[PDB]
Amino acid sequence: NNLALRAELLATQIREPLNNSIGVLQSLTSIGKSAADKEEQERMLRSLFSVVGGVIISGGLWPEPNLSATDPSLRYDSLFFNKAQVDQLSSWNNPKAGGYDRESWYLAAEREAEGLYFWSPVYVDPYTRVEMITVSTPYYRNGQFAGVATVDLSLESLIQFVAATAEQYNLGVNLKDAFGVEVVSHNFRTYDNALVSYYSFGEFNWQIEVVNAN
Ligand SMILES: [Cl-]
Repeated sequence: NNLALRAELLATQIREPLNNSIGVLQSLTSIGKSAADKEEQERMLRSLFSVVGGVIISGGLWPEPNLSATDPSLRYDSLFFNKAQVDQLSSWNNPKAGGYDRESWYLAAEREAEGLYFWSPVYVDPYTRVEMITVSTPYYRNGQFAGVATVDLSLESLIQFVAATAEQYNLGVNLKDAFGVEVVSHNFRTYDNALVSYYSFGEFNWQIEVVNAN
């Protein structure tokens, strides 16, 4: 059977997009903390999202807005990139549209300790229309909170990866997020007193239930 062993093998693969997202956020916060000007940062972020792979589909930097600015075009200054060929989108920066500093993935990281990461709920990005989960983290400059960095995980890509990996290991799996939402369910069911192997990535992190596939 080796159910526990195969469930660990699967968990290790499910961890790869997690570690991937953290690593890309570390690069983003390096760019945000740096002295590079806006144009240099745009170039480095375009390059970064060009080289990242896996389930990562979009993300960028969200500087603390200057909402007091008289000129509406100066208040928001996000640097957001979408892997369609990488496109920069400016859509979050028109003040008429509300800005970005009240989004849940921004507020979760706002003024939190550097080095902490935060999960968004599943959502469809209003401008790219990609269904996704976002990991965010704050970055600081001169000891003062400066902005939020984000990486977006494509839900479609994550599902494909988890399900394909589970199938290869002859497993069924349910993966739930920190909000109780079923991110992936592949060939998972219980009957005839089948054992379920449970693995938690953390108290408010992903949870998996694993069964043997027949
Ligand atoms: Cl699913």
